Amino acid sequence: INPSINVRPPRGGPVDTLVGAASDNNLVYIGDEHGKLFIPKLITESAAKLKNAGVDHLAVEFVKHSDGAAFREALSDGKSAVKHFLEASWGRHGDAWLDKVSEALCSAHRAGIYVSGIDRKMAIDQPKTPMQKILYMKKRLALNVAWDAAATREASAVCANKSIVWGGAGHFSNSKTDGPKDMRPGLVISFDLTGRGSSRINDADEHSHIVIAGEDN
Ligand SMILES: [Cl-]
Ligand SMILES: [Cl-]
Ligand SMILES: [Cl-]
Ligand SMILES: [Cl-]
Ligand SMILES: [K+]
Repeated sequence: INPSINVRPPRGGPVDTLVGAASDNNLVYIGDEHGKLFIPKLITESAAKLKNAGVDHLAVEFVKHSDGAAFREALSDGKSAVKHFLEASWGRHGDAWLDKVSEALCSAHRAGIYVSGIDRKMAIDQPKTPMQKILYMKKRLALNVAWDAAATREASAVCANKSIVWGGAGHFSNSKTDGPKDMRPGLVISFDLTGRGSSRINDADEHSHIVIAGEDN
């Protein structure tokens, strides 16, 4: 694997593992499972420690890069403003989850982390047939190159030491060797919400480097 991706065996707890992964890498990808409360809660609890570890930038799928100005206004108005701003595109995945996502963005912001958007508009119909489901995901993954360009631009705009990119885990598959396709090499995190396993290095597949054990809703 790319020597810039440093894979350290998880340091116990969920917070300790995430901070340790950011401490060991200039770029970490958090593979989101939309609707799962554990992931945004984890980021909220890690915000201050991540900042201290050198994380100055958090680039998120939930905001379109083109809406940066409007989002920064919401981020200052507070959690309630961020939720209303994200609802149009992201409320579909649950009120509680959208609330926790908003809390995580706010907690990162007030911890001194620059929060910016990576997403780009792209309309696709709901997939019903087997082939539509496949084409839909392939089309979505075509945005990786643009997600990466937006995350790069905004990291540089604030001279970030380390950055985290937070987006749908499907975009970070087959990332073991060189990180996500059409994106910069980085440590990719996935989540095991079965409550069985523990945080670990991923050996089942090459869709992430480490798996953080969490709780399902
Ligand atoms: Cl844009
Ligand atoms: Cl608040
Ligand atoms: Cl089609
Ligand atoms: Cl997706
Ligand atoms: K890559």
